Amino acid sequence: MAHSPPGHHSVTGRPSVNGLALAEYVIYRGEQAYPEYLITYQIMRPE
Amino acid sequence: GTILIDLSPDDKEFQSVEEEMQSTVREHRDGGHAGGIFNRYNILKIQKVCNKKLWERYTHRRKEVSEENHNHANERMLFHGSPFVNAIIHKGFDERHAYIGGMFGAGIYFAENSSKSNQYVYGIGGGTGCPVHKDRSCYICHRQLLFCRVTLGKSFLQFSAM
Ligand SMILES: O=c1[nH]c(N2CCC3(CC2)CNc2cccc(Cl)c23)nc2c1CCCC2
Ligand SMILES: [Zn+2]
Repeated sequence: MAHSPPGHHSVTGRPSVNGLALAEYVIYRGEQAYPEYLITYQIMRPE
Repeated sequence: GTILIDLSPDDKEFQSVEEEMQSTVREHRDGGHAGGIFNRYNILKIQKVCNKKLWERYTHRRKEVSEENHNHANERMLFHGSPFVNAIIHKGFDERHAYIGGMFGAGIYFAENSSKSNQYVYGIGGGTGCPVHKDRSCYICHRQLLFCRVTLGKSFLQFSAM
């Protein structure tokens, strides 16, 4: 893995062109996330 | 050491998590190529992942980060889609779950949009789709996402053209 920028713990990727796109986030240590919920699902064909 | 606890759809915690899935669907600029064409999900099951070792490993790092960021862990709940979900819930996140070619370097990536994470359940860019039908827009096969607790601490703000 790579490192976060000096003095930081993560990166926020904030989309600047699509106004409806929400943020994406990057961490560089596995210990900084816990997989709390496991969700089983299907996508639905639009009506 | 991992236990999975089914939540009942009558439980407020199930409905809360379902609503987080459903409300953060968006359209994607690939027209559905990677993750398929949909506006909503059929939620089939929601399980709490319980692992004492992994949780204490997480909260130990959370406290370190908090103390380096004016007592603010900056903890979020974010989605993660991966072919390696079964390894992640038993062993935790590690470098083998990192996006080597990700836009912000080799790290572990999370999304506020559930539908963004849905693009990676079957592989990078959706891979070849579901294993049974080779269909990135399969409406039949069951998919799995993770809804994760994530410590951001002091987050470097990167304005990407996405
Ligand atoms: O939920 C997300 N998962 C990812 N992954 C990156 C790719 C990764 C699975 C997980 C990692 N290594 C690997 C090897 C082989 C296949 C695959 Cl698919 C993967 N990337 C993102 C988001 C949401 C925000 C946008 C980026
Ligand atoms: Zn299928």
